[PDB]
Amino acid sequence: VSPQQDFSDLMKSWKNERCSPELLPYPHQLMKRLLNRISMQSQLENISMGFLDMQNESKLPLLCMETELERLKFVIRSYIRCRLSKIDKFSLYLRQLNEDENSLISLTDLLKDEIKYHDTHSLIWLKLVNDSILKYMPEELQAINDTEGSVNMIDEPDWNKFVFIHVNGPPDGENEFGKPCYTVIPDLKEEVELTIGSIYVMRYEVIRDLLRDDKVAL
Amino acid sequence: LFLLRHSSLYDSFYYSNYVNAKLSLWNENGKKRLHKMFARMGIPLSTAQETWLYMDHSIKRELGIIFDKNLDRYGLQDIIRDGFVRTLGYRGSISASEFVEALTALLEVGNSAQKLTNLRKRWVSNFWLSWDALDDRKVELLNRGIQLAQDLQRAIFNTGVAILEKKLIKHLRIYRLCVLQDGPDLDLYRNPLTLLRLGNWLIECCAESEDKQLLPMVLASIDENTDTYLVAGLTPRYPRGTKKPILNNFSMAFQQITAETDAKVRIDNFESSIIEIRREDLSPFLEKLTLSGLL
Amino acid sequence: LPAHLQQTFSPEEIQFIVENEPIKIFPRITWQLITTDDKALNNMVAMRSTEVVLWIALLLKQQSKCSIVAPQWLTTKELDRKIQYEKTHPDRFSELPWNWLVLARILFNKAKDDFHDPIHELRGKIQDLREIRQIKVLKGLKYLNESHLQLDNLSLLEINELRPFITEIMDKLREIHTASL
Amino acid sequence: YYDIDDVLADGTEFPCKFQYDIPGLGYNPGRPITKNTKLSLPLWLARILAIVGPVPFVELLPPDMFSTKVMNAIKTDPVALDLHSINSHFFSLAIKWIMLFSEKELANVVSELLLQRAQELNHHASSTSTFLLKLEEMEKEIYKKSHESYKDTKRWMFK
Amino acid sequence: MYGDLGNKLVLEAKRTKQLYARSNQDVNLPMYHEDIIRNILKEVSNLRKNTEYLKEQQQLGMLDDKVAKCQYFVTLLCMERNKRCLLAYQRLRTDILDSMAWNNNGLTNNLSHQEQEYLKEYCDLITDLKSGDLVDIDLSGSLVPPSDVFIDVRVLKDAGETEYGVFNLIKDSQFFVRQSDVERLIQQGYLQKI
Amino acid sequence: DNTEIIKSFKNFILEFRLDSQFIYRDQLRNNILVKNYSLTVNMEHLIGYNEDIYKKLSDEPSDIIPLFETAITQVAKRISILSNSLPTFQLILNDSEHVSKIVRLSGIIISTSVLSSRATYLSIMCRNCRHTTSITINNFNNTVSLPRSCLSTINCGPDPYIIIHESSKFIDQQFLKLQEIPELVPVEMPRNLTMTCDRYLTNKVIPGTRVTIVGIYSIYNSKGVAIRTPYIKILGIQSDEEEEEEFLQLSRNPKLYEILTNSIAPSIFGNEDIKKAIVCLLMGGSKKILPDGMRLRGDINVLLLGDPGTAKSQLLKFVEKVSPIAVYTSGKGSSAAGLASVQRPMTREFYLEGGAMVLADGGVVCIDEFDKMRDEDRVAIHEAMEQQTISIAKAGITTVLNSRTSVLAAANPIYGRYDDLKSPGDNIDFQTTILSRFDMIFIVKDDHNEERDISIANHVINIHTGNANAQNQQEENGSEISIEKMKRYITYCRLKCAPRLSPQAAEKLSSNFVTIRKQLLINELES
Amino acid sequence: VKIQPPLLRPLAYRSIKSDGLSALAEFVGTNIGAPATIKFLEQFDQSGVKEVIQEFKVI
Ligand SMILES: Nc1ncnc2c1ncn2[C@@H]1O[C@H](COP(=O)(O)OP(=O)(O)OP(O)(O)=S)[C@@H](O)[C@H]1O
Repeated sequence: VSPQQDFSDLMKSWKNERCSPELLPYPHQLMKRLLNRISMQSQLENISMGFLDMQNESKLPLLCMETELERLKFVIRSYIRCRLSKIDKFSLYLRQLNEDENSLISLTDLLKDEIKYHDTHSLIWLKLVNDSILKYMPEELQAINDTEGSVNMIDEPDWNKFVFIHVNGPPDGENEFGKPCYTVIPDLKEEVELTIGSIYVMRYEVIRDLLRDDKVAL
Repeated sequence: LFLLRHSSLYDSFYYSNYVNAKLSLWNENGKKRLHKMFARMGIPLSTAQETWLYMDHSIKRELGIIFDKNLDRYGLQDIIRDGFVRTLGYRGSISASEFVEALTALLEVGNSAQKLTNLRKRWVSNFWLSWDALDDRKVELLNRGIQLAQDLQRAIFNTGVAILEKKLIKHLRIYRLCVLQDGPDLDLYRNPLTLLRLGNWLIECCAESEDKQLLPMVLASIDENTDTYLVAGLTPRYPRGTKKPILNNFSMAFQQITAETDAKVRIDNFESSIIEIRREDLSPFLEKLTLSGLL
Repeated sequence: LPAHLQQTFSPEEIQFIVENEPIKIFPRITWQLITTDDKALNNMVAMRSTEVVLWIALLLKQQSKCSIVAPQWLTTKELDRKIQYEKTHPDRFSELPWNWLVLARILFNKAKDDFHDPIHELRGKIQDLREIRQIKVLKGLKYLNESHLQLDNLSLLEINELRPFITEIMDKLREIHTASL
Repeated sequence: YYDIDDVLADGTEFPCKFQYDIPGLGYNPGRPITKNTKLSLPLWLARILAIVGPVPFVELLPPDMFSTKVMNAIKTDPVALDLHSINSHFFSLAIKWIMLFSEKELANVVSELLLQRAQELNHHASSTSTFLLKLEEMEKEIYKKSHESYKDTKRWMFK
Repeated sequence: MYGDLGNKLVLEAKRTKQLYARSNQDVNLPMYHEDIIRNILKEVSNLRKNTEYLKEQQQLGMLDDKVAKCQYFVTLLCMERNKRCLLAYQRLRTDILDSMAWNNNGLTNNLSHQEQEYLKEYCDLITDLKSGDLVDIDLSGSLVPPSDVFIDVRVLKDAGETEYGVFNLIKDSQFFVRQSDVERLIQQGYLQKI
Repeated sequence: DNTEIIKSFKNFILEFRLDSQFIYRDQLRNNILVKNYSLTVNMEHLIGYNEDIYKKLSDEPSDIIPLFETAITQVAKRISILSNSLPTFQLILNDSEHVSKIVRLSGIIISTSVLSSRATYLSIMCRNCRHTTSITINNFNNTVSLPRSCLSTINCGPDPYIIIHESSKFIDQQFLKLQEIPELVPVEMPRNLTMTCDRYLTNKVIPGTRVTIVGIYSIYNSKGVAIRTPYIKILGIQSDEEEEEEFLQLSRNPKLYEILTNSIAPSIFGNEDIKKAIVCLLMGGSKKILPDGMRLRGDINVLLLGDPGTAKSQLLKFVEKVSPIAVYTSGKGSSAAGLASVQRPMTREFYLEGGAMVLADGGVVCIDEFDKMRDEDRVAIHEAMEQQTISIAKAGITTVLNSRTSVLAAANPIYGRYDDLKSPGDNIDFQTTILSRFDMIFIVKDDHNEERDISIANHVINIHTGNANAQNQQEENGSEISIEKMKRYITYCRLKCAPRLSPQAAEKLSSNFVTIRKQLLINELES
Repeated sequence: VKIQPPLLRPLAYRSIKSDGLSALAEFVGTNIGAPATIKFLEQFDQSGVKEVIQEFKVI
């Protein structure tokens, strides 16, 4: 809840966001409180407007404050626009994932602006593909989804792809078995394993649990 | 001497304004006299044509002693000066004078009434290229202007010889008067500064002095826009022999003649010395200039 | 949709990341930014060491209100022992501050005046050690196969630019291999 | 799929003869063509043509591009071999063919070839002559990305 | 020779990528070839008309032979192929416009009307999201991180001219100003040096 | 001493630093990974570096070449570790007063030689005691030779050393020969010299270019009056991505056809159909490599038969100046220009020298005086433009060679303008099959138009005097900035595009050839 | 048409209710200057402000 750590986690989650190939839980519990706090300080400009009134000095933190405001605002702009982009590419499969019962639905936890842009964009998109090519819509071809073969609208839940990762985790003072460091896992091959000081690139799937656990940096 | 570091000592004198009238470079008589100066210097003609960078070290170190031992014959004894030289290290030193000439050259090249104003707009457009040119690190653009300065000085001295053959000067007692009504490469003459230095190049040439009574020169040119004929004032240059507070004359005379009927006259030029006038009306303007002469 | 990189971070973006680094300074003065994380502090005594984030120091240096202390780790003799350790370690990429590249680029822009003769001295050293590090990356890079990649110690900048290559290749290897089953 | 390479990959014609009689030649006015007629056919159609039966509809004759002369030739000196004339889509194509046929040996072969190609392609990447022209599509795209990465990096050093 | 029109169009798309590569991004898509699309439609229409014809005749003279089902299975794939080409084509065709909708908004005529319809609804939709944040975003621009804080910009054919104060835009006059107002004027191309 | 110079240049590459950037170490770090095995140094930057170094290079070049080769290879070994077989590099830089000195110059290439080879590193052997040493060499232009002692003592004497050929190393050698410039001082016969090339400079320029060569004017002795032939060793030959950006910009403007017809002959007013056909000649059509046993032809042909005074001569000269490779010939009778060469003589060997169509394979051939020409080797020209296949079945050789040329004609009918007042044929006395084997036939007429006459008058006076047409600089600011620009553009244009016609346009030509053949039926059968 | 209302608001500010200022910002929003928007806005009871801000054939 500390602004220092909030900002730390802000840049943290931004990096995590941009590195991750596919969607992550929406942090409204945090995103909201920050969007409000920034609007508070943002309005808080008032001392600058009241400063012209004293005329019938040190503006350094003033513009520094303003600077960091817009600066952090940049960070969040990239963050949100990036999420939007990812959704645009994953839109068919994410809605199909919404159709399925298990595990976690799209909704708001994992995903408000997003869902609106998602459904609306997909809507007009369907109007754009529909009015153009599907008119001219053969009976079997009427469906826009996996037939199967080959395939479509199933892409791209690939967790197997390699990506850079960095071992970092909360210290006991658990899974640290020694001698140097933690932890122990491919399906067809064994553990390598890991050390907190060096990045080991491997399959994004095996480390997914750790990203949910926040046990490995990206 | 001009364009010292980036050009041949030969071309340096060849295009030298100071050396010009004293040696009468336009005429053939002083040509051999110039080679005679090199014969005193013991320098091969081919050695003079090489770039300053590749000339031998001996020729470098001995240059000033040779100058001291030769140039005095032609009365050039007062030349050597202790002027400052910048050290930017690795790309080589340049005297402030040369960089000045190159930057001003960059100002003049390297770029009904709507066309003239459009061209005026283009002159202001060339200013920012110069303001940008003031930095040390941006050398790429600077070398272009450095070389174009040579292209100008070439055209200056060329047209100069052309003027020397026809002798269009009216050696009057009141003031000398001239006009260039036609000639090749008149586009370069649009800039007042072209004619400023051009006039200066003439003023020292026609009168060294060359006693007596230094006199002002008149100059003008026009191509289109209905006889614009920019006429800029010009003043004599003494060869070190401000002896008197003379300064200028023309501002009062321009006020007297512009106070008359002043038909088609345009004082649009920011500098008081230059004015646009119709040739039809320039002739009486001259008549009124001769008399009543304010000087 | 910026599209760039999109996988890599832009160099200027990683510069934006390194902005977060705290550093010691020597202010000319002898505040209470409400924004986010500084929270500190009372007016500092002149020529006294105080830790502050990088970009604010850049500001104060632009107004020349602070005297930046040079980082103690950056000393030519230390880079000499690093290069020594490098000639004897064909595999290990040992010590790097990890952000040092961009630092040195920035410190030589302005902070250059405080250091004692860095000119034509450490600049060569950092370059020399840089390139020998790059090639040692290449020597370990020829060994590349799934599933392990030795990431050991490197400055984040070079890791970022080399990212598209290895990242896009290894996927092909894994795919063809596992797929063959 | 939506990747340009997919339709591009399935576009190449493969000479695989069918096991049965085929009325309605899609390529002539027989009308039915007798069984075992070898004809080049696009990977997309021919890929699953024999998948349906349980006897397959197509013999799936071995590719000429995958000839032992080709495969050992590539096993010899990868740096000089020119993939651009023969296919030119090779890794992205061979993976599809090898999925259909499911052989483990040549996969293990081609992978090393790709590794050395990578080595070499990254060596030209730092900043030719004629080799730079023969590279397959995927490696070309990666080369563009790598080039801008380093150009911009050194440019990022100064201005 | 058969799915050939698809090859030409997919190829044109492929070239259009490289046409857009550096480029500078001046990308003005040449045209929508609907004539070739018509040819696709004529071939599919003929194909499925014969297909439905044999599908009806299957109860009388074909007698549902096993080999007869193959041609249906063939044309179905071919249909998907055609579809696939147009889908991907349009998806990229759409994508590039979408990019052009983002970058310069900001803050043609030759292309097919359906695109402009989608475009106008897309831009209206993105303005709806701009209305939602109220953050502020300003999400379509401000791509480069700021520093530090002031910059010197020169006018690009703008005179002109206002936000917070009227600065009296004057042609060919360079200033020294903070990034803020510059960000708005650069969207109109009115400023040149950065 | 010896190593101090090596230390000075290692202290040059490693310890030079201009404002925020070091340049030469980056040059070498780029070149090794590229597999260059070479290095380029701007001598003007070297003069910019120090003063004593340059005069030292100025005094003895033959002695200071190896310190560069050593400084090249010692830095190259650190990056070589960073990169087995690695030789020493070669640096490439760019009369009584000229013996063996650093002089740059310029000329034209007369004739090259065949890639030859000297040796670089070599080991010898004593054939009796089995004593082996090894010597590496660089300056192959006399100084040292093989000794005549077993050297184990330091009697097998005299020279027992046998060159081990299985464990030697070699480089390549070129040996050009250069010819003086045809514009200045031939007030004579052309003179020539002898060149000699080193490692990476080999096989670089096909002869005909106008080039500059930096060199060393040294002296050798081979074939009591001290007659020695002099020569110039070649160091740094220089020849004749962003441009692609402006190329694509120039490709799509719909006014390109006209702006190119504002680029060919600014000195010549009128004759716009000719002025247009030159545009199409400098580009070259398609090239078909069919299953058919032959391939077809791409370049085109230009004729200018007509009345004298037209200055079609000036036009054909400027055609030669625009294309990168082309042969201009003025008539059948020269002072010195030939056309399959037959050379019979030293060593009593027959060898093939050259000619003219051989230089212009894939270029432009200009033939003036089409009717002033003999029938002595005309047959080679009657075939070179149609099947591209020159056969030789003489005493020396029996080959079939290639000739990808394009011929440009400029004739004169008999009696000038009266040839069109009689029957419209009556021009070539032999037959019309040569013209049928050409492409374009133009007839230049001469009709009085007083306004056209005054315009052609004052247009040409303005060309001579007062540089009125010569305004071109603002035109450069607005159209066709250079001729050399047009040349670089044609080089880029020929090998990149792969043109072919379009299927919807083919039926138009099929319906048009019918109309032309019908046109000939109308003028022929009724007449 | 593209505009930024946060930039627009302090200009409009030179008390005024948010509803009136926002309403006029929205309505005047279609009209745009280069900008000239300042010239039209300066030209402008609540009723008077509201009215002031507002400012089948044959071929
Ligand atoms: N516009 C022009 N028209 C014609 N001649 C010109 C023109 N400008 C300059 N000339 C000169 O006038 C000469 C006229 O002769 P040409 O035009 O060469 O006649 P010709 O028809 O070539 O006779 P040839 O060379 O034996 S076919 C040229 O060679 C030039 O020297």
